[PDB]
Amino acid sequence: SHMDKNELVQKAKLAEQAERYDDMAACMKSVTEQGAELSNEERNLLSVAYKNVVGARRSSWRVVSSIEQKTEAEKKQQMAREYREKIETELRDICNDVLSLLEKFLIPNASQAESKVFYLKMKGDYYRYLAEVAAGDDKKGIVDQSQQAYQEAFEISKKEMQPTHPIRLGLALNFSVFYYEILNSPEKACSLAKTAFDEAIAELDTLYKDSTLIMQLLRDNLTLWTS
Amino acid sequence: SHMDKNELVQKAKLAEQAERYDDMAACMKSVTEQGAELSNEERNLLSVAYKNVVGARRSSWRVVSSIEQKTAEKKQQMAREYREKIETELRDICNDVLSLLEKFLIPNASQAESKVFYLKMKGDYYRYLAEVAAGDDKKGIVDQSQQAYQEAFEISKKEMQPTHPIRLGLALNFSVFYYEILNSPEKACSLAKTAFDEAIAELDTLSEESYKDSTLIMQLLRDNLTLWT
Amino acid sequence: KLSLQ
Amino acid sequence: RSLSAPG
Repeated sequence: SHMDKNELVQKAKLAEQAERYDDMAACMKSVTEQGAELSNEERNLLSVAYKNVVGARRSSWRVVSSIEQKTEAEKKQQMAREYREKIETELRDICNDVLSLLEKFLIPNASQAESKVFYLKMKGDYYRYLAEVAAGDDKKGIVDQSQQAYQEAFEISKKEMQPTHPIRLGLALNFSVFYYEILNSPEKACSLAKTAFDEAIAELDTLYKDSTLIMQLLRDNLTLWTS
Repeated sequence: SHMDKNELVQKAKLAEQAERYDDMAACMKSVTEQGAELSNEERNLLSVAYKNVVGARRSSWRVVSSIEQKTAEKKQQMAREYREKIETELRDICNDVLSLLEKFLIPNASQAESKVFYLKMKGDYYRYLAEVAAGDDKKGIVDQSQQAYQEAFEISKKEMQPTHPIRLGLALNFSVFYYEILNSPEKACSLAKTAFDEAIAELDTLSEESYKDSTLIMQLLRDNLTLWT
Repeated sequence: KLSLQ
Repeated sequence: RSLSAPG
């Protein structure tokens, strides 16, 4: 009556093909706000597009943040500092948009356990991104929001999913990286990774392509972290 | 006295590293507008950044334009409108650059190497505008492209080695103009081959600093000739 | 260092 | 399409 969701979706797919991820995200944001549950396709369009869109700002944030530190020259360092801060603001606006879709529309309207974990994982992911750039006083509470989301995702997957399931494994991977990069807790990190790795291999005979990829990443991480 | 050009340049390099080309271009636009001639570094920064920035819109324009032709009525309109959004961003970019070129860059170029670089670029961006021109505006845009390339072409023939990358890039882009815009394959191939052949005939006396770049263009010149025949 | 693709 | 010069 008031708007057209099927045409927004077509426009997201077309934005995708055109490699226009902001355009893309804005369609998927508008689609999520119509309030109906997202099919597996539309969920993926949402994820891919906010992944690309935030991922460019994170990538950029790093490059400019490293250049800021590698110049402990005063005036060129202030330029980099200000340019970093521009980048964080764009980053935060993105994270805030997604977290709102998550908490308001997506999580509460997820009917199956597979999707509830997918969205809670994503909740923790985007809180995590926010914690990568948090200033002192706000950092603690943002980190906690990340952790609680991942935890609540973690437990649902342990009860409701196979340990070889890619989403459970993606959750395990991202959750370990949280512990390692955010909390600076390598023992909890490696243990979470290994435990979730080991349990997957122990049913690697049941399955494949999707799960293996994550298992590889889990492994490369463990390797890097023990050093 | 009023603004800071050296800091704009640093900020362009930092935008570049951060892979933020729209940001980048806006620094190099502001730097060109200070009115002083651009060093070879700044020149490249200007070119790289407008190249990336327009190149995304062109790429995008194609993908959406092909989907428009390969289609029923309502999804074709959506593509038609998305195409038009994309052209408007494209035109604004081309317009900004062509203005820097014609107003600031070309008339303040003191060496023949730079006059050709900028005139080539002039034709390039007129050419991009012709790739998306509607019927009535197309003709005059094409002409603007051609005249710029022509005037670049002639200065290079008199003042530059045929192995020089900029002369060869000019030769390449000018042939592609003839082939893709004017639909004139005989002028295209002839221009390419002639400029190819003359380069190989001095491939002996090829400098380290200008070797990777010349060869690469010679390769492209060839791949093109191959495709076109 | 490596989160989900 | 045809190929053009790179920056």
